[PDB]
Amino acid sequence: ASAYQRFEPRAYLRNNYAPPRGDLCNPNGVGPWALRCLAQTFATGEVSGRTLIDIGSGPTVYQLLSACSHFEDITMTDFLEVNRQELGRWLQEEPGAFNWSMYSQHACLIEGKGECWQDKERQLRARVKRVLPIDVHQPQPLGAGSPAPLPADALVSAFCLEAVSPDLASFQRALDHITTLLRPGGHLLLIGALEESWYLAGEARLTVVPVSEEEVREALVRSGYKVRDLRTYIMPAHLQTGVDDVKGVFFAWAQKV
Ligand SMILES: Nc1ncnc2c1ncn2[C@@H]1O[C@H](CSCC[C@H](N)C(=O)O)[C@@H](O)[C@H]1O
Ligand SMILES: O=S(=O)(c1ccc2c(c1)CN[C@@H](CF)C2)N1CCSCC1
Repeated sequence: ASAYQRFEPRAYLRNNYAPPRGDLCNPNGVGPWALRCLAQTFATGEVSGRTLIDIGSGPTVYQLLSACSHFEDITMTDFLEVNRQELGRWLQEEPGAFNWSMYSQHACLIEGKGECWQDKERQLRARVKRVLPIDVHQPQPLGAGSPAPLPADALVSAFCLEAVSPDLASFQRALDHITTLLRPGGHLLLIGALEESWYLAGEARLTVVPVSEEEVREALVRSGYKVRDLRTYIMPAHLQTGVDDVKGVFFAWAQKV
């Protein structure tokens, strides 16, 4: 976790959300695939509620585009204040925010409700009430009296756990830790890197725990969920760029029972 002090948000984004991994024009891309998982899961209108919490938001919002139209109270979090910062920048259309419009549009495109994308970036910005600091290794990630509405009706996390835990055991605990935040019967949308062990972010060189679809599932069950849906996307050769060594990406729709 010490390494996370050299984390460069602008380089993280550059490494992962700007072409090639960021080109949403090719259907076979990982961008389209991920946004599609989210779209379809929420489209089933089974993941509803008043509040929602996004764990380890980092400096990204794509993970919330389809969600934002289902929960009025959205809470975004992250360790690094540097990330909580970059988030704010886009939340207040401040100077030099990252441009997510291409992602916004591909959410609207995929959702097919004919929504204009400026309208989606509006609904999101509006529904995100707070950007809180968080530590998944803590038995109570947020803190004691967090401004966050608990328990949340739903959880969303992307590439967090496997990137902050040094091994499967650390990973499982971290999972159980955030699971506490989820109301019983609420939903979890977990995205992540399969069999990855490192990834760059400017100066920083972060360790990752290579995990598998079975390890991730077995661990989801172990944490107390009833695995609703679990998909795997194999990273094509053209999306390997030495910013990391990821093999594929996983999507999980879990339900705390
Ligand atoms: N102890 C901890 N608890 C929670 N998040 C942590 C953490 N230590 C580091 N992080 C954050 O976990 C993130 C991993 S990168 C993932 C960013 C974003 N979720 C995306 O979808 O791309 C970083 O933003 C990092 O700051
Ligand atoms: O699969 S991605 O290319 C992606 C997105 C983010 C990350 C990785 C990969 C791998 N390293 C993670 C840190 F360990 C961060 N994709 C980028 C476009 S939006 C959906 C996610």
